[PDB]
Amino acid sequence: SKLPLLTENGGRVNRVGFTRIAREGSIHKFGFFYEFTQESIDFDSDDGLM
Amino acid sequence: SKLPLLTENGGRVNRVGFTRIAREGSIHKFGFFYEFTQESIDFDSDDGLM
Repeated sequence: SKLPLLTENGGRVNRVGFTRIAREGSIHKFGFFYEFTQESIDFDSDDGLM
Repeated sequence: SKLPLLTENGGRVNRVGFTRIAREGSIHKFGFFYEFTQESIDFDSDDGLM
């Protein structure tokens, strides 16, 4: 039913159009830490704990 | 739920810790013996019993 058919003498019969689509992404930040005291590393039995 | 996330100013946000474990083992002592006489060696049928 929807085939583009052209007459012997044709003008302005079939037109087409186009579109475009956009996509996106984002960024985030993470982190964590830990704490200690000098006495802990100084009096500990195991050297090289850090 | 428990992911570490950061804002621009991150103060005292995520903290962690650590642990260690110890193992052990010991030793023991075993032994047994036997005894004989001189006649049992001198008068026996075959030499090389020892």
